[PDB]
Amino acid sequence: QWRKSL
Amino acid sequence: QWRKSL
Amino acid sequence: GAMGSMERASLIQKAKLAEQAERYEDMAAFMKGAVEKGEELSCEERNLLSVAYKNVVGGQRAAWRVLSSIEQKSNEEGSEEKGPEVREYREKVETELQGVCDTVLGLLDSHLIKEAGDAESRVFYLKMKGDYYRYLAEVATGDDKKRIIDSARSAYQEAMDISKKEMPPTNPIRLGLALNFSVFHYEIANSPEEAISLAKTTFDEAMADLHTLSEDSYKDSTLIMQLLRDNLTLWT
Amino acid sequence: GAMGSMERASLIQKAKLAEQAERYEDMAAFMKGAVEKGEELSCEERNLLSVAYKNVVGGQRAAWRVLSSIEQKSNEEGSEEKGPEVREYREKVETELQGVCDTVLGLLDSHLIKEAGDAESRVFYLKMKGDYYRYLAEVATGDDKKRIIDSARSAYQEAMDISKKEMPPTNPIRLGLALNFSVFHYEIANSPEEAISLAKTTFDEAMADLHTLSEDSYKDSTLIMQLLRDNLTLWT
Ligand SMILES: C=CC(C)(C)OC[C@H]1O[C@H](O[C@@H]2C3=C([C@H](C)COC(C)=O)C[C@H](O)[C@]3(C)/C=C3/[C@@H](COC)CC[C@H]3[C@@H](C)[C@H]2O)[C@H](O)[C@@H](OC(C)=O)[C@@H]1O
Ligand SMILES: C=CC(C)(C)OC[C@H]1O[C@H](O[C@@H]2C3=C([C@H](C)COC(C)=O)C[C@H](O)[C@]3(C)/C=C3/[C@@H](COC)CC[C@H]3[C@@H](C)[C@H]2O)[C@H](O)[C@@H](OC(C)=O)[C@@H]1O
Ligand SMILES: [Cl-]
Ligand SMILES: [Cl-]
Repeated sequence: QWRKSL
Repeated sequence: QWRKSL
Repeated sequence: GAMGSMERASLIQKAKLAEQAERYEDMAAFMKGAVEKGEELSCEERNLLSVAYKNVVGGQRAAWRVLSSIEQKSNEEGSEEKGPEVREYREKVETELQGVCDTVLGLLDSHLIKEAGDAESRVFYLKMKGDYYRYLAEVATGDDKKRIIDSARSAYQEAMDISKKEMPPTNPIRLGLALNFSVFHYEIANSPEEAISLAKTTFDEAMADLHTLSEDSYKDSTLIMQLLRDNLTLWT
Repeated sequence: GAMGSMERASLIQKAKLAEQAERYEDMAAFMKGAVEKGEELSCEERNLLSVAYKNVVGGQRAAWRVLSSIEQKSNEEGSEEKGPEVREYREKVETELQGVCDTVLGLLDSHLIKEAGDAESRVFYLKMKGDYYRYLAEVATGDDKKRIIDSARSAYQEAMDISKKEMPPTNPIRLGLALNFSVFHYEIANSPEEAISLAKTTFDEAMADLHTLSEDSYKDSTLIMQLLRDNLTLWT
Protein backbone atom coordinates (compact mmCIF):
# COMPACT_ATOMS: atom_id res chain seq x y z
CA GLN A 1 0.00 0.00 0.00
CA TRP A 2 0.98 3.64 -0.59
CA ARG A 3 1.32 5.14 2.92
CA LYS A 4 -1.47 7.49 3.96
CA SER A 5 -1.43 11.26 4.03
CA LEU A 6 -4.34 13.71 4.19
CA GLN B 1 -24.94 1.57 -18.04
CA TRP B 2 -23.62 4.53 -20.07
CA ARG B 3 -23.83 3.38 -23.72
CA LYS B 4 -20.51 2.54 -25.35
CA SER B 5 -18.50 4.64 -27.75
CA LEU B 6 -14.85 4.34 -28.76
CA GLY C 1 3.15 26.73 -32.19
CA ALA C 2 4.86 26.23 -28.85
CA MET C 3 5.97 22.83 -30.19
CA GLY C 4 7.51 24.22 -33.38
CA SER C 5 11.03 24.07 -31.98
CA MET C 6 10.81 20.41 -30.84
CA GLU C 7 11.75 17.46 -33.05
CA ARG C 8 8.90 15.35 -34.42
CA ALA C 9 10.41 12.21 -32.93
CA SER C 10 10.79 13.89 -29.52
CA LEU C 11 7.13 14.96 -29.60
CA ILE C 12 6.09 11.38 -30.30
CA GLN C 13 8.38 10.07 -27.56
CA LYS C 14 6.96 12.61 -25.09
CA ALA C 15 3.38 11.82 -26.11
CA LYS C 16 4.03 8.19 -25.10
CA LEU C 17 5.51 9.33 -21.78
CA ALA C 18 2.46 11.54 -21.17
CA GLU C 19 0.18 8.58 -21.90
CA GLN C 20 2.06 6.50 -19.32
CA ALA C 21 1.64 9.33 -16.81
CA GLU C 22 -2.04 9.89 -17.75
CA ARG C 23 -1.19 13.48 -18.64
CA TYR C 24 -3.58 13.67 -21.57
CA GLU C 25 -3.53 17.46 -22.03
CA ASP C 26 0.25 17.25 -22.45
CA MET C 27 -0.17 14.21 -24.70
CA ALA C 28 -2.59 16.13 -26.91
CA ALA C 29 -0.33 19.21 -27.14
CA PHE C 30 2.60 16.95 -28.10
CA MET C 31 0.59 15.18 -30.80
CA LYS C 32 -0.77 18.50 -32.17
CA GLY C 33 2.86 19.61 -32.48
CA ALA C 34 3.65 16.37 -34.28
CA VAL C 35 0.78 16.79 -36.73
CA GLU C 36 1.81 20.38 -37.44
CA LYS C 37 5.22 19.13 -38.64
CA GLY C 38 3.26 18.39 -41.84
CA GLU C 39 4.20 14.73 -42.30
CA GLU C 40 1.56 11.99 -42.40
CA LEU C 41 1.04 9.91 -39.27
CA SER C 42 1.74 6.21 -38.92
CA CYS C 43 -0.84 3.77 -37.53
CA GLU C 44 0.62 3.96 -34.00
CA GLU C 45 0.87 7.76 -34.22
CA ARG C 46 -2.79 8.10 -35.24
CA ASN C 47 -3.73 6.09 -32.14
CA LEU C 48 -1.71 8.43 -29.92
CA LEU C 49 -3.49 11.43 -31.45
CA SER C 50 -6.98 9.96 -31.04
CA VAL C 51 -6.41 8.69 -27.49
CA ALA C 52 -5.04 12.03 -26.28
CA TYR C 53 -7.96 14.15 -27.43
CA LYS C 54 -10.56 11.47 -26.62
CA ASN C 55 -9.45 11.68 -22.98
CA VAL C 56 -9.24 15.48 -22.87
CA VAL C 57 -12.68 15.97 -24.41
CA GLY C 58 -14.05 13.02 -22.43
CA GLY C 59 -13.33 14.76 -19.13
CA GLN C 60 -14.75 18.03 -20.44
CA ARG C 61 -17.95 16.30 -21.59
CA ALA C 62 -18.43 14.53 -18.26
CA ALA C 63 -18.02 17.84 -16.40
CA TRP C 64 -20.43 19.56 -18.77
CA ARG C 65 -23.05 16.90 -18.08
CA VAL C 66 -22.67 17.30 -14.30
CA LEU C 67 -23.08 21.08 -14.63
CA SER C 68 -25.93 20.86 -17.15
CA SER C 69 -27.87 18.57 -14.81
CA ILE C 70 -27.40 21.05 -11.96
CA GLU C 71 -28.49 23.84 -14.27
CA GLN C 72 -31.64 21.98 -15.33
CA LYS C 73 -32.54 21.20 -11.71
CA SER C 74 -32.14 24.90 -10.90
CA ASN C 75 -34.81 25.71 -13.52
CA GLU C 76 -37.40 23.25 -12.17
CA GLU C 77 -40.59 24.41 -10.43
CA GLY C 78 -39.83 25.28 -6.81
CA SER C 79 -36.06 25.82 -7.01
CA GLU C 80 -34.67 28.82 -5.15
CA GLU C 81 -33.01 31.35 -7.48
CA LYS C 82 -29.24 31.01 -7.13
CA GLY C 83 -28.07 33.61 -9.65
CA PRO C 84 -26.11 33.26 -12.89
CA GLU C 85 -23.17 31.25 -11.58
CA VAL C 86 -24.30 27.77 -12.63
CA ARG C 87 -25.01 28.96 -16.18
CA GLU C 88 -21.74 30.92 -16.29
CA TYR C 89 -19.62 27.96 -15.20
CA ARG C 90 -21.46 25.54 -17.52
CA GLU C 91 -20.79 28.04 -20.34
CA LYS C 92 -17.10 28.25 -19.33
CA VAL C 93 -16.66 24.46 -19.56
CA GLU C 94 -18.71 24.33 -22.77
CA THR C 95 -16.58 26.99 -24.42
CA GLU C 96 -13.36 25.17 -23.51
CA LEU C 97 -14.85 21.92 -24.83
CA GLN C 98 -15.81 23.59 -28.11
CA GLY C 99 -12.30 24.99 -28.43
CA VAL C 100 -10.83 21.49 -28.19
CA CYS C 101 -13.29 20.17 -30.76
CA ASP C 102 -12.40 23.04 -33.09
CA THR C 103 -8.69 22.36 -32.66
CA VAL C 104 -9.06 18.66 -33.57
CA LEU C 105 -11.30 19.48 -36.52
CA GLY C 106 -8.71 22.00 -37.67
CA LEU C 107 -5.94 19.39 -37.57
CA LEU C 108 -8.10 16.99 -39.60
CA ASP C 109 -8.88 19.73 -42.12
CA SER C 110 -5.28 21.12 -42.21
CA HIS C 111 -4.22 18.72 -43.54
CA LEU C 112 -4.59 15.16 -42.28
CA ILE C 113 -7.71 14.14 -44.21
CA LYS C 114 -6.71 15.47 -47.62
CA GLU C 115 -3.39 13.60 -47.50
CA ALA C 116 -4.92 10.31 -46.21
CA GLY C 117 -5.19 7.86 -49.13
CA ASP C 118 -5.13 4.43 -47.49
CA ALA C 119 -8.47 3.19 -46.13
CA GLU C 120 -7.11 2.72 -42.60
CA SER C 121 -6.01 6.33 -42.30
CA ARG C 122 -8.86 7.93 -44.26
CA VAL C 123 -11.58 6.05 -42.35
CA PHE C 124 -9.82 6.71 -39.04
CA TYR C 125 -9.68 10.48 -39.61
CA LEU C 126 -13.26 10.68 -40.94
CA LYS C 127 -14.46 8.81 -37.84
CA MET C 128 -12.62 11.42 -35.75
CA LYS C 129 -14.28 14.23 -37.71
CA GLY C 130 -17.67 12.63 -37.07
CA ASP C 131 -16.85 12.18 -33.38
CA TYR C 132 -15.81 15.79 -32.78
CA TYR C 133 -18.80 17.22 -34.67
CA ARG C 134 -20.92 14.89 -32.52
CA TYR C 135 -19.41 16.36 -29.34
CA LEU C 136 -20.18 19.84 -30.64
CA ALA C 137 -23.73 18.64 -31.37
CA GLU C 138 -24.15 17.38 -27.79
CA VAL C 139 -23.91 20.98 -26.52
CA ALA C 140 -25.40 22.82 -29.51
CA THR C 141 -28.62 24.83 -29.12
CA GLY C 142 -28.69 27.62 -31.75
CA ASP C 143 -29.16 28.42 -35.44
CA ASP C 144 -26.46 26.00 -36.60
CA LYS C 145 -27.29 22.89 -34.56
CA LYS C 146 -28.78 21.20 -37.63
CA ARG C 147 -25.71 21.93 -39.73
CA ILE C 148 -23.47 20.62 -36.92
CA ILE C 149 -25.49 17.39 -36.82
CA ASP C 150 -25.38 17.06 -40.59
CA SER C 151 -21.59 17.57 -40.58
CA ALA C 152 -21.22 14.70 -38.12
CA ARG C 153 -23.52 12.54 -40.27
CA SER C 154 -21.71 13.40 -43.49
CA ALA C 155 -18.28 12.54 -42.10
CA TYR C 156 -19.48 9.26 -40.55
CA GLN C 157 -21.25 8.32 -43.79
CA GLU C 158 -18.17 8.86 -45.97
CA ALA C 159 -16.18 6.76 -43.51
CA MET C 160 -18.86 4.06 -43.56
CA ASP C 161 -18.85 3.97 -47.38
CA ILE C 162 -15.05 3.56 -47.58
CA SER C 163 -14.92 1.04 -44.74
CA LYS C 164 -17.57 -1.15 -46.38
CA LYS C 165 -15.75 -1.15 -49.71
CA GLU C 166 -12.18 -1.44 -48.46
CA MET C 167 -12.03 -3.17 -45.07
CA PRO C 168 -13.19 -6.56 -43.80
CA PRO C 169 -16.16 -6.59 -41.42
CA THR C 170 -13.98 -7.40 -38.42
CA ASN C 171 -11.55 -4.50 -38.90
CA PRO C 172 -11.32 -2.69 -35.52
CA ILE C 173 -11.59 0.77 -37.11
CA ARG C 174 -14.65 -0.28 -39.13
CA LEU C 175 -16.21 -1.72 -35.95
CA GLY C 176 -15.46 1.35 -33.82
CA LEU C 177 -16.83 3.62 -36.56
CA ALA C 178 -20.06 1.64 -36.68
CA LEU C 179 -20.36 1.65 -32.88
CA ASN C 180 -20.10 5.47 -32.77
CA PHE C 181 -22.33 6.17 -35.82
CA SER C 182 -24.92 3.95 -34.12
CA VAL C 183 -24.63 6.08 -30.95
CA PHE C 184 -24.98 9.17 -33.15
CA HIS C 185 -28.20 7.76 -34.60
CA TYR C 186 -29.53 6.84 -31.17
CA GLU C 187 -29.00 10.03 -29.19
CA ILE C 188 -28.11 12.82 -31.67
CA ALA C 189 -30.29 12.09 -34.74
CA ASN C 190 -33.34 10.77 -32.87
CA SER C 191 -33.17 7.53 -34.92
CA PRO C 192 -33.04 4.67 -32.40
CA GLU C 193 -34.23 2.14 -34.98
CA GLU C 194 -31.33 3.03 -37.26
CA ALA C 195 -28.96 2.78 -34.28
CA ILE C 196 -30.20 -0.72 -33.49
CA SER C 197 -30.21 -1.89 -37.10
CA LEU C 198 -26.65 -0.69 -37.65
CA ALA C 199 -25.30 -2.23 -34.44
CA LYS C 200 -26.92 -5.61 -35.13
CA THR C 201 -25.88 -5.82 -38.79
CA THR C 202 -22.32 -4.78 -37.92
CA PHE C 203 -22.12 -7.39 -35.13
CA ASP C 204 -23.59 -10.19 -37.28
CA GLU C 205 -21.32 -9.48 -40.24
CA ALA C 206 -18.25 -9.42 -37.99
CA MET C 207 -19.33 -12.70 -36.37
CA ALA C 208 -19.36 -14.41 -39.75
CA ASP C 209 -15.82 -13.17 -40.60
CA LEU C 210 -14.13 -14.23 -37.35
CA HIS C 211 -13.18 -17.63 -38.82
CA THR C 212 -10.65 -15.88 -41.07
CA LEU C 213 -8.67 -14.36 -38.17
CA SER C 214 -5.63 -15.22 -36.10
CA GLU C 215 -6.04 -15.57 -32.34
CA ASP C 216 -4.75 -12.03 -31.74
CA SER C 217 -7.00 -10.51 -34.41
CA TYR C 218 -9.92 -12.52 -33.02
CA LYS C 219 -9.36 -10.96 -29.59
CA ASP C 220 -9.10 -7.45 -31.08
CA SER C 221 -12.36 -7.81 -33.01
CA THR C 222 -14.43 -9.60 -30.36
CA LEU C 223 -13.54 -6.88 -27.86
CA ILE C 224 -15.29 -4.21 -29.92
CA MET C 225 -18.11 -6.55 -30.95
CA GLN C 226 -18.92 -6.89 -27.24
CA LEU C 227 -19.40 -3.11 -27.06
CA LEU C 228 -21.90 -3.38 -29.95
CA ARG C 229 -23.66 -6.11 -27.94
CA ASP C 230 -23.62 -3.98 -24.78
CA ASN C 231 -25.50 -1.21 -26.60
CA LEU C 232 -27.99 -3.59 -28.18
CA THR C 233 -28.73 -5.02 -24.72
CA LEU C 234 -29.19 -1.51 -23.30
CA TRP C 235 -31.40 -0.32 -26.17
CA THR C 236 -33.73 -3.31 -26.56
CA GLY D 1 -5.93 38.30 -10.97
CA ALA D 2 -8.31 36.88 -13.56
CA MET D 3 -10.77 36.40 -10.68
CA GLY D 4 -10.57 40.00 -9.46
CA SER D 5 -13.81 40.97 -11.19
CA MET D 6 -15.87 38.09 -9.74
CA GLU D 7 -17.77 38.30 -6.45
CA ARG D 8 -16.31 36.41 -3.49
CA ALA D 9 -19.58 34.53 -3.00
CA SER D 10 -19.70 33.57 -6.69
CA LEU D 11 -16.14 32.23 -6.50
CA ILE D 12 -17.10 30.08 -3.53
CA GLN D 13 -20.26 28.89 -5.28
CA LYS D 14 -18.26 28.02 -8.42
CA ALA D 15 -15.57 26.25 -6.38
CA LYS D 16 -18.30 23.93 -5.04
CA LEU D 17 -19.60 23.33 -8.57
CA ALA D 18 -16.05 22.53 -9.74
CA GLU D 19 -15.67 20.07 -6.86
CA GLN D 20 -18.87 18.33 -7.93
CA ALA D 21 -17.54 18.13 -11.48
CA GLU D 22 -14.05 17.02 -10.32
CA ARG D 23 -12.58 20.06 -12.06
CA TYR D 24 -9.91 20.68 -9.45
CA GLU D 25 -7.78 23.13 -11.46
CA ASP D 26 -10.87 25.34 -11.83
CA MET D 27 -11.70 24.78 -8.16
CA ALA D 28 -8.21 25.92 -7.16
CA ALA D 29 -8.31 29.03 -9.38
CA PHE D 30 -11.71 29.95 -7.89
CA MET D 31 -10.47 29.53 -4.32
CA LYS D 32 -7.25 31.50 -5.04
CA GLY D 33 -9.52 34.31 -6.29
CA ALA D 34 -11.54 34.03 -3.09
CA VAL D 35 -8.46 34.21 -0.88
CA GLU D 36 -7.17 37.24 -2.79
CA LYS D 37 -10.36 39.14 -1.84
CA GLY D 38 -8.48 39.63 1.45
CA GLU D 39 -11.14 38.36 3.86
CA GLU D 40 -10.49 35.44 6.20
CA LEU D 41 -11.87 32.04 5.24
CA SER D 42 -14.54 30.13 7.11
CA CYS D 43 -14.08 26.47 8.14
CA GLU D 44 -15.93 25.20 5.03
CA GLU D 45 -14.01 27.62 2.79
CA ARG D 46 -10.64 26.43 4.15
CA ASN D 47 -11.64 22.87 3.26
CA LEU D 48 -12.48 23.92 -0.30
CA LEU D 49 -9.07 25.58 -0.62
CA SER D 50 -7.14 22.59 0.73
CA VAL D 51 -9.06 19.99 -1.28
CA ALA D 52 -8.60 21.87 -4.56
CA TYR D 53 -4.83 22.19 -4.37
CA LYS D 54 -4.38 18.75 -2.77
CA ASN D 55 -5.94 17.22 -5.88
CA VAL D 56 -4.06 19.41 -8.37
CA VAL D 57 -0.68 18.76 -6.77
CA GLY D 58 -1.61 15.12 -6.13
CA GLY D 59 -1.95 14.46 -9.85
CA GLN D 60 1.27 16.34 -10.59
CA ARG D 61 3.16 14.32 -7.95
CA ALA D 62 1.86 11.00 -9.27
CA ALA D 63 2.93 11.94 -12.82
CA TRP D 64 6.34 13.07 -11.56
CA ARG D 65 6.85 9.70 -9.87
CA VAL D 66 5.95 7.80 -13.06
CA LEU D 67 8.42 9.91 -15.06
CA SER D 68 11.15 9.79 -12.41
CA SER D 69 10.96 5.99 -12.33
CA ILE D 70 11.32 5.88 -16.12
CA GLU D 71 14.23 8.28 -15.87
CA GLN D 72 15.99 6.18 -13.24
CA LYS D 73 15.50 3.00 -15.29
CA SER D 74 17.03 4.80 -18.28
CA ASN D 75 20.20 5.43 -16.23
CA GLU D 76 20.66 1.79 -15.17
CA GLU D 77 23.49 -0.38 -16.50
CA GLY D 78 22.58 -1.71 -19.94
CA SER D 79 19.86 0.77 -20.94
CA GLU D 80 19.98 2.08 -24.50
CA GLU D 81 20.51 5.85 -24.67
CA LYS D 82 17.20 7.50 -25.54
CA GLY D 83 18.22 11.16 -25.50
CA PRO D 84 17.14 14.05 -23.26
CA GLU D 85 13.38 13.71 -23.64
CA VAL D 86 12.62 11.78 -20.44
CA ARG D 87 14.62 14.26 -18.35
CA GLU D 88 13.07 17.21 -20.19
CA TYR D 89 9.50 16.03 -19.64
CA ARG D 90 10.16 15.10 -15.99
CA GLU D 91 11.60 18.63 -15.55
CA LYS D 92 8.51 20.13 -17.24
CA VAL D 93 6.13 18.38 -14.82
CA GLU D 94 8.41 19.17 -11.87
CA THR D 95 8.50 22.86 -12.74
CA GLU D 96 4.71 23.02 -12.99
CA LEU D 97 4.42 21.20 -9.66
CA GLN D 98 6.82 23.65 -8.01
CA GLY D 99 4.82 26.55 -9.39
CA VAL D 100 1.65 25.23 -7.73
CA CYS D 101 3.48 24.73 -4.44
CA ASP D 102 4.84 28.28 -4.64
CA THR D 103 1.37 29.66 -5.36
CA VAL D 104 -0.16 27.94 -2.30
CA LEU D 105 2.75 29.00 -0.09
CA GLY D 106 2.28 32.54 -1.35
CA LEU D 107 -1.42 32.53 -0.40
CA LEU D 108 -0.54 31.25 3.08
CA ASP D 109 2.13 33.92 3.46
CA SER D 110 0.00 36.73 1.89
CA HIS D 111 -1.88 36.78 4.15
CA LEU D 112 -3.81 33.79 5.48
CA ILE D 113 -1.42 32.71 8.25
CA LYS D 114 -0.76 36.12 9.78
CA GLU D 115 -4.50 36.80 10.12
CA ALA D 116 -5.34 33.31 11.52
CA GLY D 117 -5.82 33.59 15.30
CA ASP D 118 -8.10 30.67 16.18
CA ALA D 119 -6.37 27.31 16.64
CA GLU D 120 -8.49 25.60 13.97
CA SER D 121 -7.47 28.05 11.27
CA ARG D 122 -3.87 28.61 12.37
CA VAL D 123 -3.11 24.88 12.69
CA PHE D 124 -4.89 24.17 9.40
CA TYR D 125 -2.82 26.71 7.46
CA LEU D 126 0.48 25.71 9.12
CA LYS D 127 -0.25 22.07 8.20
CA MET D 128 -0.76 23.26 4.60
CA LYS D 129 2.54 25.15 4.70
CA GLY D 130 4.27 22.00 5.94
CA ASP D 131 2.56 19.90 3.26
CA TYR D 132 3.57 22.14 0.34
CA TYR D 133 7.17 22.48 1.53
CA ARG D 134 7.16 18.68 1.82
CA TYR D 135 6.05 18.36 -1.83
CA LEU D 136 8.85 20.71 -2.83
CA ALA D 137 11.23 18.54 -0.77
CA GLU D 138 10.11 15.39 -2.60
CA VAL D 139 11.60 16.76 -5.84
CA ALA D 140 14.46 18.84 -4.40
CA THR D 141 18.08 17.97 -5.25
CA GLY D 142 20.23 21.14 -4.97
CA ASP D 143 21.85 23.62 -2.58
CA ASP D 144 18.59 24.44 -0.79
CA LYS D 145 17.12 20.97 -0.22
CA LYS D 146 18.07 21.11 3.46
CA ARG D 147 16.43 24.50 3.93
CA ILE D 148 13.30 23.24 2.14
CA ILE D 149 13.15 20.25 4.49
CA ASP D 150 13.69 22.46 7.52
CA SER D 151 10.90 24.81 6.38
CA ALA D 152 8.51 21.87 6.22
CA ARG D 153 9.65 20.73 9.68
CA SER D 154 9.35 24.20 11.18
CA ALA D 155 5.81 24.73 9.93
CA TYR D 156 4.66 21.26 11.05
CA GLN D 157 6.27 21.77 14.46
CA GLU D 158 4.55 25.11 15.10
CA ALA D 159 1.25 23.49 14.12
CA MET D 160 1.96 20.53 16.41
CA ASP D 161 2.73 22.85 19.34
CA ILE D 162 -0.53 24.81 18.93
CA SER D 163 -2.62 21.71 18.31
CA LYS D 164 -1.32 20.04 21.48
CA LYS D 165 -2.08 23.09 23.60
CA GLU D 166 -5.39 24.11 22.07
CA MET D 167 -7.19 21.12 20.55
CA PRO D 168 -8.38 17.78 21.94
CA PRO D 169 -6.51 14.68 20.80
CA THR D 170 -9.36 13.55 18.57
CA ASN D 171 -9.64 16.81 16.61
CA PRO D 172 -9.57 15.86 12.89
CA ILE D 173 -7.11 18.65 12.01
CA ARG D 174 -4.78 17.63 14.84
CA LEU D 175 -4.99 14.00 13.67
CA GLY D 176 -4.38 14.83 10.00
CA LEU D 177 -1.44 17.05 10.95
CA ALA D 178 0.12 14.24 12.97
CA LEU D 179 -0.46 11.74 10.16
CA ASN D 180 1.40 13.97 7.66
CA PHE D 181 4.24 15.03 10.01
CA SER D 182 4.76 11.31 10.66
CA VAL D 183 5.00 10.71 6.88
CA PHE D 184 7.45 13.62 6.71
CA HIS D 185 9.60 11.96 9.37
CA TYR D 186 9.43 8.59 7.64
CA GLU D 187 10.31 9.46 4.05
CA ILE D 188 11.66 13.05 4.01
CA ALA D 189 13.68 13.35 7.25
CA ASN D 190 15.03 9.78 7.31
CA SER D 191 13.57 9.32 10.83
CA PRO D 192 11.35 6.21 10.67
CA GLU D 193 11.49 5.74 14.44
CA GLU D 194 10.13 9.23 14.99
CA ALA D 195 7.43 8.54 12.38
CA ILE D 196 6.34 5.40 14.22
CA SER D 197 6.49 6.97 17.67
CA LEU D 198 4.39 9.93 16.57
CA ALA D 199 1.76 7.81 14.80
CA LYS D 200 1.38 5.46 17.77
CA THR D 201 1.21 8.17 20.44
CA THR D 202 -1.29 10.16 18.37
CA PHE D 203 -3.48 7.07 17.83
CA ASP D 204 -3.36 6.02 21.51
CA GLU D 205 -4.17 9.49 22.81
CA ALA D 206 -7.10 9.81 20.41
CA MET D 207 -8.37 6.37 21.46
CA ALA D 208 -8.55 7.48 25.08
CA ASP D 209 -10.55 10.64 24.19
CA LEU D 210 -13.21 8.95 22.02
CA HIS D 211 -15.51 8.47 25.03
CA THR D 212 -16.12 12.22 25.10
CA LEU D 213 -17.51 12.37 21.54
CA SER D 214 -20.89 12.27 19.85
CA GLU D 215 -21.57 9.51 17.32
CA ASP D 216 -20.81 11.84 14.40
CA SER D 217 -17.57 13.13 15.96
CA TYR D 218 -16.61 9.53 16.79
CA LYS D 219 -16.96 8.59 13.11
CA ASP D 220 -14.93 11.64 12.00
CA SER D 221 -12.07 10.85 14.38
CA THR D 222 -11.94 7.07 13.94
CA LEU D 223 -11.71 7.54 10.18
CA ILE D 224 -8.40 9.37 10.46
CA MET D 225 -7.17 7.14 13.29
CA GLN D 226 -7.51 4.22 10.88
CA LEU D 227 -5.09 5.98 8.51
CA LEU D 228 -2.59 6.25 11.39
CA ARG D 229 -3.09 2.50 11.95
CA ASP D 230 -2.64 1.76 8.23
CA ASN D 231 0.78 3.43 8.30
CA LEU D 232 1.84 1.70 11.51
CA THR D 233 0.91 -1.65 9.94
CA LEU D 234 2.89 -0.80 6.80
CA TRP D 235 5.95 0.44 8.70
CA THR D 236 6.29 -2.28 11.36
C1 LIG E 1 -2.51 5.24 -26.95
C2 LIG E 1 -1.77 4.28 -27.48
C3 LIG E 1 -1.82 2.82 -26.94
C4 LIG E 1 -2.30 2.73 -25.48
C5 LIG E 1 -0.35 2.33 -26.96
O1 LIG E 1 -2.59 1.99 -27.85
C6 LIG E 1 -3.99 2.12 -27.74
C7 LIG E 1 -4.67 0.97 -28.47
O2 LIG E 1 -4.43 1.04 -29.91
C8 LIG E 1 -5.00 -0.10 -30.62
O3 LIG E 1 -6.38 -0.21 -30.38
C9 LIG E 1 -7.13 0.75 -31.11
C10 LIG E 1 -7.93 1.57 -30.04
C11 LIG E 1 -8.75 0.95 -28.93
C12 LIG E 1 -8.93 -0.55 -28.66
C13 LIG E 1 -10.32 -1.00 -29.03
C14 LIG E 1 -8.74 -0.72 -27.17
O4 LIG E 1 -8.11 -1.96 -26.88
C15 LIG E 1 -8.09 -2.29 -25.51
C16 LIG E 1 -9.00 -1.51 -24.50
O5 LIG E 1 -7.40 -3.17 -25.10
C17 LIG E 1 -9.31 2.07 -28.11
C18 LIG E 1 -8.35 3.28 -28.38
O6 LIG E 1 -8.96 4.45 -28.18
C19 LIG E 1 -8.02 3.09 -29.91
C20 LIG E 1 -6.66 3.75 -30.24
C21 LIG E 1 -9.12 3.75 -30.68
C22 LIG E 1 -9.88 3.23 -31.90
C23 LIG E 1 -10.88 3.99 -32.45
C24 LIG E 1 -10.28 5.23 -33.19
O7 LIG E 1 -11.27 6.05 -33.79
C25 LIG E 1 -10.72 7.19 -34.43
C26 LIG E 1 -11.61 3.00 -33.53
C27 LIG E 1 -11.41 1.74 -33.10
C28 LIG E 1 -10.10 1.71 -32.23
C29 LIG E 1 -9.00 1.03 -32.97
C30 LIG E 1 -8.06 2.06 -33.72
C31 LIG E 1 -8.11 0.08 -32.08
O8 LIG E 1 -7.29 -0.69 -32.92
C32 LIG E 1 -4.38 -1.42 -30.10
O9 LIG E 1 -4.93 -2.50 -30.85
C33 LIG E 1 -4.66 -1.52 -28.65
O10 LIG E 1 -3.88 -2.68 -28.13
C34 LIG E 1 -4.62 -3.84 -27.67
C35 LIG E 1 -3.79 -5.06 -27.10
O11 LIG E 1 -5.80 -3.87 -27.70
C36 LIG E 1 -4.19 -0.35 -27.87
O12 LIG E 1 -4.68 -0.41 -26.51
C1 LIG F 1 -14.22 19.84 -0.40
C2 LIG F 1 -15.23 20.03 0.43
C3 LIG F 1 -16.10 18.85 0.94
C4 LIG F 1 -16.08 17.63 0.00
C5 LIG F 1 -17.55 19.39 0.94
O1 LIG F 1 -15.73 18.52 2.31
C6 LIG F 1 -14.55 17.77 2.45
C7 LIG F 1 -14.48 17.19 3.86
O2 LIG F 1 -14.32 18.25 4.86
C8 LIG F 1 -14.33 17.75 6.22
O3 LIG F 1 -13.32 16.77 6.41
C9 LIG F 1 -12.03 17.36 6.52
C10 LIG F 1 -11.17 16.73 5.38
C11 LIG F 1 -11.09 15.24 5.10
C12 LIG F 1 -11.81 14.13 5.87
C13 LIG F 1 -10.86 13.34 6.72
C14 LIG F 1 -12.39 13.21 4.80
O4 LIG F 1 -13.64 12.68 5.22
C15 LIG F 1 -14.12 11.65 4.38
C16 LIG F 1 -13.18 10.97 3.34
O5 LIG F 1 -15.25 11.28 4.47
C17 LIG F 1 -10.20 15.06 3.91
C18 LIG F 1 -10.26 16.44 3.16
O6 LIG F 1 -9.16 16.64 2.41
C19 LIG F 1 -10.30 17.45 4.36
C20 LIG F 1 -10.96 18.77 3.90
C21 LIG F 1 -8.87 17.70 4.77
C22 LIG F 1 -8.28 17.75 6.18
C23 LIG F 1 -6.93 17.97 6.34
C24 LIG F 1 -6.59 19.46 6.00
O7 LIG F 1 -5.21 19.75 6.15
C25 LIG F 1 -4.89 21.09 5.82
C26 LIG F 1 -6.66 17.69 7.92
C27 LIG F 1 -7.60 16.82 8.34
C28 LIG F 1 -8.86 16.97 7.42
C29 LIG F 1 -9.96 17.65 8.15
C30 LIG F 1 -10.00 19.21 7.88
C31 LIG F 1 -11.39 17.05 7.88
O8 LIG F 1 -12.30 17.58 8.81
C32 LIG F 1 -15.66 17.02 6.51
O9 LIG F 1 -15.65 16.57 7.87
C33 LIG F 1 -15.80 15.91 5.53
O10 LIG F 1 -17.18 15.36 5.69
C34 LIG F 1 -17.31 14.01 6.22
C35 LIG F 1 -18.77 13.43 6.37
O11 LIG F 1 -16.37 13.37 6.52
C36 LIG F 1 -15.71 16.34 4.12
O12 LIG F 1 -15.65 15.19 3.24
CL1 LIG G 1 -17.16 30.88 -14.68
CL1 LIG H 1 8.99 18.70 -22.37
